[PDB]
Amino acid sequence: SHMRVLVCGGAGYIGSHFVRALLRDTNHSVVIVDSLVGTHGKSDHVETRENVARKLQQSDGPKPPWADRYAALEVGDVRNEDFLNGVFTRHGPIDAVVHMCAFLAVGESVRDPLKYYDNNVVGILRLLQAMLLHKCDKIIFSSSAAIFGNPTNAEPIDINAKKSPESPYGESKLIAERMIRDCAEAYGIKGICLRYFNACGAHEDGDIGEHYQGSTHLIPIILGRVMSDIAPDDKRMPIFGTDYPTPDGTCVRDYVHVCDLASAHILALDYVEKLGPNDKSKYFSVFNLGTSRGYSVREVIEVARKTTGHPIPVRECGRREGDPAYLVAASDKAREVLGWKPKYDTLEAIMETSWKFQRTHPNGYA
Amino acid sequence: SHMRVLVCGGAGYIGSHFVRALLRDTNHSVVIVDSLVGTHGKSDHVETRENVARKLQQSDGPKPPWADRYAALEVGDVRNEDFLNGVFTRHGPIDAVVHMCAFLAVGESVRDPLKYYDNNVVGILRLLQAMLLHKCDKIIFSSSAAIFGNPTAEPIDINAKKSPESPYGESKLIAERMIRDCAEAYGIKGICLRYFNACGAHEDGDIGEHYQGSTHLIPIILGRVMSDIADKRMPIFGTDYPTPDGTCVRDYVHVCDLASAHILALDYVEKLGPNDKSKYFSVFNLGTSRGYSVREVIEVARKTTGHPIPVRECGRREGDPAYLVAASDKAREVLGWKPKYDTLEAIMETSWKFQRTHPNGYA
Ligand SMILES: NC(=O)c1ccc[n+]([C@@H]2O[C@H](COP(=O)([O-])OP(=O)(O)OC[C@H]3O[C@@H](n4cnc5c(N)ncnc54)[C@H](O)[C@@H]3O)[C@@H](O)[C@H]2O)c1
Ligand SMILES: NC(=O)c1ccc[n+]([C@@H]2O[C@H](COP(=O)([O-])OP(=O)(O)OC[C@H]3O[C@@H](n4cnc5c(N)ncnc54)[C@H](O)[C@@H]3O)[C@@H](O)[C@H]2O)c1
Ligand SMILES: O=c1ccn([C@@H]2O[C@H](COP(=O)(O)OP(=O)(O)O[C@H]3O[C@H](CO)[C@H](F)[C@H](O)[C@H]3O)[C@@H](O)[C@H]2O)c(=O)[nH]1
Ligand SMILES: O=c1ccn([C@@H]2O[C@H](COP(=O)(O)OP(=O)(O)O[C@H]3O[C@H](CO)[C@H](F)[C@H](O)[C@H]3O)[C@@H](O)[C@H]2O)c(=O)[nH]1
Repeated sequence: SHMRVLVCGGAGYIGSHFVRALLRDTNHSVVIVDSLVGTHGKSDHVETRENVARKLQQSDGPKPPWADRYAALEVGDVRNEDFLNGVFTRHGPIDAVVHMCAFLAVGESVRDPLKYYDNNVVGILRLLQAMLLHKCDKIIFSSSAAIFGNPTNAEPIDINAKKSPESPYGESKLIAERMIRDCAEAYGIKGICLRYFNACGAHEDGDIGEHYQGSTHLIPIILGRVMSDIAPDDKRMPIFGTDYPTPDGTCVRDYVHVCDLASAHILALDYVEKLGPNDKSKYFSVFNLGTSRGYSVREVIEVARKTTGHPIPVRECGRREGDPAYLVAASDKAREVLGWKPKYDTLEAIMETSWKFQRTHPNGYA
Repeated sequence: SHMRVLVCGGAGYIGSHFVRALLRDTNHSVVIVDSLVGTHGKSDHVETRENVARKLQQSDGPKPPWADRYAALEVGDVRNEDFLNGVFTRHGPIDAVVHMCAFLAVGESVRDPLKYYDNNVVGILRLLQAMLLHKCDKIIFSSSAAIFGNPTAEPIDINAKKSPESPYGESKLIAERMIRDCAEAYGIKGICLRYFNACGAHEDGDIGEHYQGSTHLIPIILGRVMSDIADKRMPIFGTDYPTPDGTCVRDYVHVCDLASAHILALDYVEKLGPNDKSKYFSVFNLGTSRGYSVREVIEVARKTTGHPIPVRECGRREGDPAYLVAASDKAREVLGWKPKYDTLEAIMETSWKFQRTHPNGYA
């Protein structure tokens, strides 16, 4: 069932995986608006025409069904109203927006909040304005468990739990959920906010993922440590905080796989597509995306150890500014309403796909 | 005590009152940035160098100790990067920013949020960014009782749980987190002033909110009297709220009492420096602590005018919480705030005095 989807931030880690899924498992037409700021200014991994042609070229087994499926690449910043309006016009009419652009370094957001309030909030505000201008009524926004922060009993957080963000990154997601929500009653915009918890894993083909260099996330940062235990003879793995209210001092988290997250967006796209003016108390919804099983920083590292076969010595430090103690998803609503079935349940299987990618990319897409 | 103040939205209703107060009760220098988007694009009423000399000229009798004082006026949007930097360059260094500019129709905000999100939120961000670039480190922000929304009875505490009933309430709220965050990150000192329902005119009767195109009760009410002298029926929005009389209860605070709270807030931020901490971000609720329903206001209007103010009852205006009255202990105990006005009757008198002698606003 055809739609023309514009994907902001579509050249990033999570973005690349969603795009892949669109190309492979939908008949949807894809436009990526990305600025490349989160991709060191490069677009080699992006499945453009044009790039997919150069992949079908060098090498061949049996030509797969998805082979001619490619995305357009508009490069520039969504905060640029002039450029963005051009994108909607040239590639329209756009049916739905999947909004995945942001800055996402929780630690950085505390030290430089203006940088986060600007990009994250102003970005979304421009999207909604463009949508309005171009008669576009559907949006999937990449939200985050960072909206919940700490309780005022640590167990799976449902869609409606209290929102006390502990970081300006969390704030900026919540602000955007509010703007989107408010556009529902006012303009009939149909929005689904998806609260990913901790994005992890990589595509089974092992060719796109989150390289450890410049990364701020746990699993990339471990594997990165493993990549230098390997390289020709301080080294150890930093733990941020061991004095949290958890069964082992380490922050606990819910590690969901980028492909399961990808499939949630397709269900979400499908669910907003079938909404009628009849409803319309369903025009805005939210969903928490996670496995529901939690792991602590210490537990994570252990799984890396068994997955890579490497020593990985640790090294404890002080807490990072803006980290809750616990963030584990209750995903009932996603499973009921969207019929979301996450294929990856254990971290071991996810860890496998993250390793497979990293271990084959010593220098990244470079 | 000589400090240089940028007042954004200073050409407005509350701005003009705060500025006069700055000019007459302090030695602060004064610069006004305002796009004139709320003053119908004119500045005749602004106390610039030209205009303060004309008051002097038409005036008879001995000059007051403030007859020469005046503010600089800069015309443009705070959202325009170039223009703002221009203003900070020329008039710099700026010691404090007073941020009073916004869109403010609670009703319109529900119907058209992005208009409010753009202006209210993008506005405060630009300022915060421009404050950062030009090394200004003190801000006084115009907040609102609209951040509280309905409870989950009693005058409202600064730390009462905030659940906004409207996009306008939301935008004031998010600016407060933005400003709080900025204290921690960059050591900006910020005071958030939650005004309640702003009311009254100044005692001289030359300035205040004209009724034509106003979205506010008291101006709309006195509007009806003017319409009749100078349905015509005065509409009541909702009669089914859970309040004693069925109509919304609000807390009407005199613009001059609001003004003097700012001057108190300026003394409070300047009296901080390196050698401090957690006094860097603070919030104050500003009201009289007396609640008046819509019906009661109309009664006070009815008494002040001699006019019958014939009425008709409609449904709710969306985004209106039932009850919004201030608890102002903290504002008194920490700034030393003493609102000179208390009952709505005396406040209503200043309102009407202005309004009855201004058949066509400023034109
Ligand atoms: N990574 C996670 O664990 C995770 C979890 C929850 C939420 N999220 C959210 O999901 C989204 C994407 O996550 P990611 O991990 O892929 O990060 P990412 O940096 O890999 O991808 C985001 C993309 O957005 C782009 N971008 C940033 N600002 C832009 C701008 N203003 N205009 C155009 N493009 C811009 C970047 O270039 C990047 O390609 C973000 O919105 C993030 O907040 C991520
Ligand atoms: N009026 C009230 O009942 C009251 C109560 C609570 C809070 N507030 C807040 O206090 C402030 C004062 O409101 P007011 O009653 O004087 O209304 P007002 O419209 O008269 O004042 C706002 C002024 O700012 C200007 N302005 C708006 N956007 C601007 C922009 N982006 N750039 C430059 N100038 C801009 C307008 O031209 C206007 O002069 C507002 O921030 C309002 O939200 C007012
Ligand atoms: O060297 C390191 C690096 C990280 N950590 C810790 O590993 C855990 C996970 O950290 P990440 O940065 O990978 O992810 P977060 O838990 O900070 O994730 C938050 O940021 C993400 C976006 O970047 C998502 F939004 C997510 O929903 C939100 O919870 C935390 O204890 C963090 O402090 C360490 O102990 N040592
Ligand atoms: O024609 C009217 C106009 C107003 N009202 C009622 O009068 C009360 C006050 O209305 P206003 O819009 O004049 O004032 P608000 O209470 O909506 O003020 C709100 O918005 C103000 C700024 O516009 C301030 F921010 C204030 O903090 C916040 O309570 C509300 O119940 C409103 O529904 C009527 O019945 N008929």
